[PDB]
Amino acid sequence: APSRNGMVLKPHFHKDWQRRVATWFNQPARKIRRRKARQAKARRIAPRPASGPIRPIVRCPTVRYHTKVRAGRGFSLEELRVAGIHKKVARTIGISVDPRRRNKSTESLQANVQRLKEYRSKLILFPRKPSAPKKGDSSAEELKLATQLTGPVMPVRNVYKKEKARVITEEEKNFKAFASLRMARANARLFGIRAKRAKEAAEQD
Amino acid sequence: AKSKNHTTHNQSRKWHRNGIKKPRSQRYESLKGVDPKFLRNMRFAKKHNKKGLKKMQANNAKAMSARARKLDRLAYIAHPKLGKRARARIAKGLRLC
Amino acid sequence: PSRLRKTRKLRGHVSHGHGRIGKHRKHPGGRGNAGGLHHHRINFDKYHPGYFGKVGMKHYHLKRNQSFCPTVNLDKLWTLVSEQTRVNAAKNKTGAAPIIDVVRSGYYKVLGKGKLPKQPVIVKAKFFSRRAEEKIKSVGGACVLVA
RNA sequence: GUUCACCCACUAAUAGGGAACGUGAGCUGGGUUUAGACCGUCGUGAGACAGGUUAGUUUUACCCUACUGAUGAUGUGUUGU
RNA sequence: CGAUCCUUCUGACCUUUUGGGUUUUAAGCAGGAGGUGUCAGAAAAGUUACCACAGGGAUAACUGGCUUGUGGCGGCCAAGC
RNA sequence: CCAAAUGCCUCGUCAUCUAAUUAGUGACGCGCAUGAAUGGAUGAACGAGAUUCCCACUGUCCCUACCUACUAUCCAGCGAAACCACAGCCAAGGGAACGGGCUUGGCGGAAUCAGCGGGGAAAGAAGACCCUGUUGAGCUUGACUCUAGUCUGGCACGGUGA
RNA sequence: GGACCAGGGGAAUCCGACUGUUUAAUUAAAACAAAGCAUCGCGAAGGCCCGCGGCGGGUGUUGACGCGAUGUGAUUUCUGC
RNA sequence: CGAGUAGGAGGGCCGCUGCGGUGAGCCUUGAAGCCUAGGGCGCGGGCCCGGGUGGAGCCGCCGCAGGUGCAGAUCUUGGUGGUAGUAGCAAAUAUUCAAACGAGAACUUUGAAGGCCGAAGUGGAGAAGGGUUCCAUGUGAACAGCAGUUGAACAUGGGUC
RNA sequence: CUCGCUGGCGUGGAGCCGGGGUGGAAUGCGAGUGCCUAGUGGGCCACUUUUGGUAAGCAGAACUGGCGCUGCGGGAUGAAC
RNA sequence: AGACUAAUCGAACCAUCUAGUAGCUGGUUCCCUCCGAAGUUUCCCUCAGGAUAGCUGGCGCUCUCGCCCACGCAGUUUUAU
RNA sequence: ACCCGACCCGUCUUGAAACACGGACCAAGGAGUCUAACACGUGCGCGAGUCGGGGGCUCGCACGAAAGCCGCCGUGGCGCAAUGAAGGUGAAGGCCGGCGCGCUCGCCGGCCGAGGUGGGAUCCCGAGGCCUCUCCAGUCCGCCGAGGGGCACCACCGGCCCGUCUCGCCCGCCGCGCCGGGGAGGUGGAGCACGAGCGCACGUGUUAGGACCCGAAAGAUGGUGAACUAUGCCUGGGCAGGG
RNA sequence: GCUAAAUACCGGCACGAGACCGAUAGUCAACAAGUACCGUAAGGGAAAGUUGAAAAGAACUUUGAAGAGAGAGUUCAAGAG
Ligand SMILES: [Mg+2]
Ligand SMILES: [Mg+2]
Ligand SMILES: [Mg+2]
Ligand SMILES: [Mg+2]
Ligand SMILES: [Mg+2]
Ligand SMILES: [Mg+2]
Ligand SMILES: [Mg+2]
Ligand SMILES: [Mg+2]
Ligand SMILES: [Mg+2]
Ligand SMILES: [Mg+2]
Ligand SMILES: [Mg+2]
Ligand SMILES: [Mg+2]
Ligand SMILES: [Mg+2]
Ligand SMILES: [Mg+2]
Ligand SMILES: [Mg+2]
Ligand SMILES: [Mg+2]
Ligand SMILES: [Mg+2]
Ligand SMILES: [Mg+2]
Ligand SMILES: [Mg+2]
Ligand SMILES: [Mg+2]
Ligand SMILES: [Mg+2]
Ligand SMILES: [Mg+2]
Ligand SMILES: [Mg+2]
Ligand SMILES: [Mg+2]
Ligand SMILES: [Mg+2]
Ligand SMILES: [Mg+2]
Ligand SMILES: [Mg+2]
Ligand SMILES: [Mg+2]
Ligand SMILES: [Mg+2]
Ligand SMILES: [Mg+2]
Ligand SMILES: [Mg+2]
Ligand SMILES: [Mg+2]
Ligand SMILES: [Mg+2]
Ligand SMILES: [Mg+2]
Ligand SMILES: [Mg+2]
Ligand SMILES: [Mg+2]
Ligand SMILES: [Mg+2]
Ligand SMILES: [Mg+2]
Ligand SMILES: [Mg+2]
Ligand SMILES: [Mg+2]
Ligand SMILES: [Mg+2]
Ligand SMILES: [Mg+2]
Ligand SMILES: [Mg+2]
Ligand SMILES: [Mg+2]
Ligand SMILES: [Mg+2]
Ligand SMILES: [Mg+2]
Ligand SMILES: [Mg+2]
Ligand SMILES: [Mg+2]
Ligand SMILES: [Mg+2]
Ligand SMILES: [Mg+2]
Ligand SMILES: [Mg+2]
Ligand SMILES: [Mg+2]
Ligand SMILES: [Mg+2]
Ligand SMILES: [Mg+2]
Ligand SMILES: [Mg+2]
Ligand SMILES: [Mg+2]
Ligand SMILES: [Mg+2]
Ligand SMILES: [Mg+2]
Ligand SMILES: [Mg+2]
Ligand SMILES: [Mg+2]
Ligand SMILES: [Mg+2]
Ligand SMILES: [Mg+2]
Ligand SMILES: [Mg+2]
Ligand SMILES: [Mg+2]
Ligand SMILES: [Mg+2]
Ligand SMILES: [Mg+2]
Ligand SMILES: [Mg+2]
Ligand SMILES: [Mg+2]
Ligand SMILES: [Mg+2]
Ligand SMILES: [Mg+2]
Ligand SMILES: [Mg+2]
Ligand SMILES: [Mg+2]
Ligand SMILES: [Mg+2]
Ligand SMILES: [Mg+2]
Ligand SMILES: [Mg+2]
Ligand SMILES: [Mg+2]
Ligand SMILES: [Mg+2]
Ligand SMILES: [Mg+2]
Ligand SMILES: [Mg+2]
Ligand SMILES: [Mg+2]
Ligand SMILES: [Mg+2]
Ligand SMILES: [Mg+2]
Ligand SMILES: [Mg+2]
Ligand SMILES: [Mg+2]
Ligand SMILES: [Mg+2]
Ligand SMILES: [Mg+2]
Ligand SMILES: [Mg+2]
Ligand SMILES: [Mg+2]
Ligand SMILES: [Mg+2]
Ligand SMILES: [Mg+2]
Ligand SMILES: [Mg+2]
Ligand SMILES: [Mg+2]
Ligand SMILES: [Mg+2]
Ligand SMILES: [Mg+2]
Ligand SMILES: [Mg+2]
Ligand SMILES: [Mg+2]
Repeated sequence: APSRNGMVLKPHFHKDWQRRVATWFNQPARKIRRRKARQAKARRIAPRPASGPIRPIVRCPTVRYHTKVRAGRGFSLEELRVAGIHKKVARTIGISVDPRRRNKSTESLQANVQRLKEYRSKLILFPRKPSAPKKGDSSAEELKLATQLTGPVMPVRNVYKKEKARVITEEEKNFKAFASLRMARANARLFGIRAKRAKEAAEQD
Repeated sequence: AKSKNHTTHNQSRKWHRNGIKKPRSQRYESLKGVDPKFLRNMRFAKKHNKKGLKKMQANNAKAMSARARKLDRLAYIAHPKLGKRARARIAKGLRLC
Repeated sequence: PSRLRKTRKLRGHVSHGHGRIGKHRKHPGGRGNAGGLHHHRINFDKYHPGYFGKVGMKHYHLKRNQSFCPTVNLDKLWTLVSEQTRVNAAKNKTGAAPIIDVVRSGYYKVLGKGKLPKQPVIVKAKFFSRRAEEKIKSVGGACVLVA
């Protein structure tokens, strides 16, 4: 079968694929199902925003993506506890709750507490009975719009650094190096044996 | 299943369709397959052409450069450029009585 | 377009462009990659050299995920910033320099070419290469690692 | 089964041949050469054996041609001798 | 005189053993072997007359044709009878 | 026990049957390759079994003839089908080597009936022989790879007492 | 026997004891069976077999004068190494 | 300068069918088809024109899209021939004369003669299976391999305690 | 001039730089170069040269042309003369 | 007897998987203009097939000839060897 | 009517009027398709970039199952960077000087910054003469010897990165170590030498898909048949005369 | 141990759309189609659309017994009976 110069092609068509093929001609219909599903979700609720649970702020776990940031799933129980509010109180406020999430980094941890202080500043709620506890006055006709768009706070807003200008100094262009990667990379590979070779040097005696 | 085995009948006629193309001419013959010790002399000889000589050789070029009659007759009548006085006598020529 | 074909030209002709004598049948030399080692070695070798055999160590659960470092060379190095800054780094000031960060644009390792801009710089990267690090020391610039 | 071959008798003589080794929609089906089977040799074996013996469906012409036989057929007006 | 895959052995005070280590085992890089004699490298017995299908006059047994050794028929020379 | 339903050479050789017998029968045995439950050899009765001979019989034949019954034949009536390139007079020629067409010649008249079977390499089936196929199926063993069962080993149920 | 109705006969050789059966649609045979003669397994928690399964089944409403497995094929005379 | 199998390209104002565009296109005052000793054009694929039939839709040009162009496959399905008024209507002995009804009689009905099945029947009754075939009347286009004034046919109506 | 090779020799030999003269047999022609790829992968005959054969309208080749793929005029007719 | 098992037997019938596979047979639908071959090499369980070259087509590209001597090329000679 | 020419078409084939095969005759049906993927070629858009292909926004307007928008939806795909089994490393030289024995020898300071040679379309400079008396003068057209900077590209040299091999030398110390780095050569690389892709469309081509149509002998799965026949089994029936 | 979402739907209940097919096409089925009819059965499984605007579907006259016709009529047309 093969011939003059061409690439080896191995397609996966020995398996009788024509019985099992999903065809996307139902693609405009579901798209109109789903706008009319979100808009049916829009006019049920009330003043509360669609996509209304607020999400936390989470850095992306790898070496590849950890220089960007992402709306996670739920505020940490210990994050949310620094704001001081109880668990199932908080979901009625409209905050997402996640028990699985730790907090190793207080720069991460306090950044979400600032976000909850933001949202609880942001919040205009309504009571059942106007006994005036954590409630709102006649407030900007339900604050000028009932519903928000794509999260309440624009969760990405990925923060950039300027560090605008500086003079270059002595002893940085004198000392820094390529080689202080290579010296340190080779330092890490030999920490085990350099510990042991000197340990059996003094164990010899 | 008996067959014919080998024949160069009609192979002379196929080869000379496009023709026996002779490579024969090109310049600066390729420099692979050379005796390596010879090449381990010559690459060094090239790299000191550049570095070793400016002032000796270029000025040395500067020194040596500072050291340095009837049928013959009508063609001249009927030439395209050399005959306009040939017409001095048929056009505005001297002939007259 | 079935109106631009070869089929629509070849009607009226008998064998439809596949030969009386050889008779295009079904699958003469097998299906697919049949007989690579046996009767198609003059095709597989001389067109796909090295298709058969093994070379290396196995690596289980290879993620494309601990080897992620998009490179850059010193041609494109000025192209991350608006070139407003390289004018205002050439504005006769002092050894003040833009701190170009390649980690922002996505580039981890800075490889090298020749011919970098004369004006002094500070590059903040995760990885450097020593030819490129010889180039930034040429212009009097600096070389800062980020971790 | 014979092609072949010898054999007794007659006779002028019992010459040799060819026509898809004439001739099977002319026949006969003896043997070769389907399935049954027995013997012998070979094979561990199923099976094999120009080795031997026996039992085993031989189709259709009304077409065209050829031939044989049967009427007729174009011209001398008609028809008869 | 002999490829891939496999095996076996040797070589660096070599690379990787998967969260970081220490060691055993294993995986690799390089060059020597253990084979494919159908020898550019399949892992391999037999019968079919109970047979079957795809086909071939590319390939036999019958005719016909070319050839005429062999068979058959004659001719020239003359040692002899 | 024999040229056998088994003997290649082989129509073995002799003897009997015949005017004449590759047949039959009897005999002879280094019997190509007989033979003992692979059953050897006999033998009455029996046979839609095989082979030969004699007597009687007769159209099997010499050597054909004749009559009858039904068809065929002709007419009244109702009436298919196989098949079929167009078609069909022969000799030689070359030709894919054995033509209805081509070439050179022989020649050649409407349309048909009843016979006949020389030709149409006639019709009837994509050759059952043979060969190729990297196509099969039934069978077989000391083919290769396996497996039902079965034979033993070990563990579990599986304890008490000397 | 006046039509109908109805055994040609002997002399023998080969094969098979005979009667029976069989290849529906190419064969009635000498082929198969057959009584006779042998040989072997097994005393039942067993022989031979079925079974996808259980100590389910058939032989077994049985018991060595029986079941199961084969060769040979009446009789007479024989059964070598 | 021109050959051409296998083959590859190019041009097609060649044809068919469907879609946007355009033709102030076309037509019950006759569209499609189809036929045509009618007039032509093109090398050709194919087209335009007249006449005749029919009676309701159709074609150009620029683009777009094909399940798009037949002599063949022991082609599939449909249809008709030559063979052809030919084979053929030949198993088991058989008809005859007259009469009636009837458009119409070698066969239907009656009557007489001549016959055969010959009691293991061409007879008298059932089990199985057939399911209205049984009976009566009525017609004669089918069907009954000729015919029919007949029937186990068609049509109507009855009957199985 | 260079050389790290050669070496009695400023020598061997390559390499590099600059300068100086186009005209070096006949003949005919416009050449050079890259991509993709169908078809093919059963051949045959003839002058001369040839191997196996007794010989072949046989089997195997070399050189060239042809039939194939190709009509037309001649060989009565024909694939190749 | 390899028989019979619903005109089916050396493994029934029916439907699906199944439009199974095939290097093997048969067919492959409009015109015109241009160009136009191969049966050979090597290897293949290769010998009725492919792979690869050769041969063919197409699409381009880079240039030169338009004006006492051109550039380049070759199934050819000539002159040397 | 007649002269001359004139074998029946497809098919395999070295060859067909073939004593080779299929073809009685007409009408309709009827056979290289579509999806994926790769490759070259070509049109178009953008250009070190490109791509909405998946989502969201538009009011829910017949055609709308369309179209338009996003850009803090460019995540990603493909490309810009390679090489190595892997740890990993990852592509600038040229010019004028200086320091050491200026050597098989490396370093120090400026100045442009992708080398060189042969070829090389086009372009530029062109001596030189060319057009009615003559001088005397600038535009001017065309020819132009020779010279010049030279594109695309090909042939060759040098260099650079990585993997490797031989050779020997010097240095740096996030801490003195079988630690990091450098040199000169020789070879392995799908690379570097001022990038050309990407997205759609069309062609031709190969491959897997029923895959140009039609074709087997079979293989398995799961089912219906003892109304014929093979044989048992229960229950019934039948057989004249004579030796 | 339980739990909506977005996801899937060639059966079923309604429904709109089609660069589709237009009776040998499309489902096998535009029609008294899973029906006529074959097989005991498992199962297999066809064909068959078209008067006209409206029935105005040809009263009556006339041969034959009637089928079948000649006159007549209805219709734009019986060249739609
Ligand atoms: Mg190919
Ligand atoms: Mg499959
Ligand atoms: Mg060959
Ligand atoms: Mg062709
Ligand atoms: Mg071939
Ligand atoms: Mg082919
Ligand atoms: Mg592969
Ligand atoms: Mg004969
Ligand atoms: Mg015989
Ligand atoms: Mg015989
Ligand atoms: Mg036999
Ligand atoms: Mg033996
Ligand atoms: Mg007989
Ligand atoms: Mg005739
Ligand atoms: Mg691990
Ligand atoms: Mg070999
Ligand atoms: Mg076998
Ligand atoms: Mg042949
Ligand atoms: Mg002789
Ligand atoms: Mg006799
Ligand atoms: Mg013996
Ligand atoms: Mg013996
Ligand atoms: Mg014994
Ligand atoms: Mg003749
Ligand atoms: Mg002849
Ligand atoms: Mg001949
Ligand atoms: Mg002859
Ligand atoms: Mg003939
Ligand atoms: Mg003639
Ligand atoms: Mg006759
Ligand atoms: Mg006859
Ligand atoms: Mg014949
Ligand atoms: Mg015949
Ligand atoms: Mg055949
Ligand atoms: Mg083979
Ligand atoms: Mg197979
Ligand atoms: Mg005896
Ligand atoms: Mg008997
Ligand atoms: Mg019989
Ligand atoms: Mg006995
Ligand atoms: Mg038991
Ligand atoms: Mg005794
Ligand atoms: Mg031409
Ligand atoms: Mg038109
Ligand atoms: Mg038209
Ligand atoms: Mg269509
Ligand atoms: Mg089609
Ligand atoms: Mg054709
Ligand atoms: Mg046909
Ligand atoms: Mg007929
Ligand atoms: Mg007759
Ligand atoms: Mg007759
Ligand atoms: Mg009367
Ligand atoms: Mg009457
Ligand atoms: Mg009687
Ligand atoms: Mg009776
Ligand atoms: Mg009655
Ligand atoms: Mg009546
Ligand atoms: Mg009748
Ligand atoms: Mg009735
Ligand atoms: Mg092609
Ligand atoms: Mg090829
Ligand atoms: Mg020859
Ligand atoms: Mg050919
Ligand atoms: Mg030619
Ligand atoms: Mg010729
Ligand atoms: Mg001629
Ligand atoms: Mg002659
Ligand atoms: Mg001829
Ligand atoms: Mg048998
Ligand atoms: Mg049967
Ligand atoms: Mg069988
Ligand atoms: Mg098919
Ligand atoms: Mg299917
Ligand atoms: Mg099939
Ligand atoms: Mg040509
Ligand atoms: Mg071959
Ligand atoms: Mg063939
Ligand atoms: Mg070409
Ligand atoms: Mg032909
Ligand atoms: Mg034949
Ligand atoms: Mg034929
Ligand atoms: Mg025929
Ligand atoms: Mg058609
Ligand atoms: Mg492209
Ligand atoms: Mg991105
Ligand atoms: Mg199999
Ligand atoms: Mg089966
Ligand atoms: Mg089964
Ligand atoms: Mg019964
Ligand atoms: Mg759980
Ligand atoms: Mg119709
Ligand atoms: Mg249908
Ligand atoms: Mg109507
Ligand atoms: Mg009347
Ligand atoms: Mg009308």
